[PDB]
Amino acid sequence: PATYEADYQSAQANLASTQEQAQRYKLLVADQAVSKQQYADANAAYLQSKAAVEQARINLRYTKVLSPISGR
Amino acid sequence: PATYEADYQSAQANLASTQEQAQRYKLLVADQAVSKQQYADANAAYLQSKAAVEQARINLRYTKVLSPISGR
Repeated sequence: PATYEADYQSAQANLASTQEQAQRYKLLVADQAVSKQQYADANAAYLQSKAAVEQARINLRYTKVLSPISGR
Repeated sequence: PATYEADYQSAQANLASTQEQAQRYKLLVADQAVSKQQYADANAAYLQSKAAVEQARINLRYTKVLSPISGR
């Protein structure tokens, strides 16, 4: 898992970033401080990130092959 | 007064502009959405304009030489 682990954290880094970006453009909407059409692209990236992380997470997990049943 | 009148209106135009700029940046520095150094500059210009306008107004007014006393 050297890599899957790398990607998974490389991702989370990203999400943590875009997620802040979004949340900020949000509160800053009710001030024109952030247009409605921008808090769109920002929330766009945020959703993509959130998706990448879930995929990375999924792959990393498959890295540890588990046994489906109890037996021999 | 062709010119004094021109300058005065040339000024007022300016003030109306910078004034808006200021009033706006104010509510935007109140959201960290704008540098603190910037809003300062904006209110700087606004003040300069307001000053310019007053001087223009004064000069225009002197364009009409009135009589100080009643007499002959």
